[PDB]
Amino acid sequence: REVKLLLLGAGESGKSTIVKQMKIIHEAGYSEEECKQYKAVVYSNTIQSIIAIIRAMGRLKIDFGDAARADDARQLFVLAGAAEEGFMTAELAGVIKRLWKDSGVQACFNRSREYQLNDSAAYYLNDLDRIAQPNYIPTQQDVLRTRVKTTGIVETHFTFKDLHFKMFDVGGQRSERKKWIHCFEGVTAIIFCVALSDYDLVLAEDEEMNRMHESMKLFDSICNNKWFTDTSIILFLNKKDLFEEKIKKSPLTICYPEYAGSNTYEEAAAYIQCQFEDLNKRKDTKEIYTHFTCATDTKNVQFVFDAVTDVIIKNNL
Ligand SMILES: Nc1nc2c(ncn2[C@@H]2O[C@H](COP(=O)(O)OP(=O)(O)O)[C@@H](O)[C@H]2O)c(=O)[nH]1
Ligand code: ALF
Ligand SMILES: [Mg+2]
Repeated sequence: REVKLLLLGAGESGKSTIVKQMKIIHEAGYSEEECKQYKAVVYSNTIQSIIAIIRAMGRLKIDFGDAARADDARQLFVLAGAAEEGFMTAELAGVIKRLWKDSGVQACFNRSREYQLNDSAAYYLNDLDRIAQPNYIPTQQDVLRTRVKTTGIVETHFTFKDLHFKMFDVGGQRSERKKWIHCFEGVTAIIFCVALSDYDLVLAEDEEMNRMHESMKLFDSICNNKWFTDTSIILFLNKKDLFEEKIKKSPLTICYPEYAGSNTYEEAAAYIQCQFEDLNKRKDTKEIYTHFTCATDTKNVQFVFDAVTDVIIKNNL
């Protein structure tokens, strides 16, 4: 028997990562040939990241700690080109490593909410020595951490618990939402993704709009849509891992002014949950299956997705 799952959510919420986990958890994961295709994407992400932080250093006016880096920066752009073609010279590695360790670069890094930087920036930059070895091969984790904008409709297939799953993943930026209506026919369940750690960020598409707020508006829309009435609405409060660290230093009031709880994971998490479920207009007839997740964490996605299958099975079957 078949089952159609449609992954939805604003930009960079984690939809695609959940899709990669399906291959890792139900298929043997990514082969060598496949992990090598992602080698270029890992090198691209690393350069984009370090360059992106360097750019911000100019707009926020942040000097390198050791002017010595001024030349590493200049060399960064000279050698950068290779990374994009899937190669990482030993020289490039050193330049990126030195800039990354610079106090100036670091101060700008801790202020990333003030601009746009890839969540997986630190993950790679802190593993430069590994991803820079000759004949380097991306690991399951490296592949899960890759960032590639999803534009259009990606369709994935896999078999789990005797069911033949058909998973649909789409883009989430404002410009990509006009395409959502293409995956609406016969949806067994929707897995709506929300980046928990976006409470203090702003849409890349519109500086003035708070990311968490955009997400809420999208949830209110789908969830309350008459059309998806008999469609299991699964809510994934993703990026719980990043949220856990951010809630320690970044005030949740930025997003929810009337939040009188502490800067700890449990109170902050539960609050954001109630906010999203409160958008549900038919609280008695419609039900929302929620799960806190870490899309990059395979163990976590496996048990979470296991729990989701039972519900999908105990229902639409
Ligand atoms: N640390 C961390 N990174 C995540 C998580 N979920 C997604 N990411 C990363 O965030 C970036 C964007 O996510 P992606 O899966 O492309 O989401 P989509 O664009 O909304 O489908 C990717 O580089 C992911 O690896 C999570 O729970 N924790
Ligand atoms: F960044 Al997404 F699907 F919203 F690519
Ligand atoms: Mg996507």
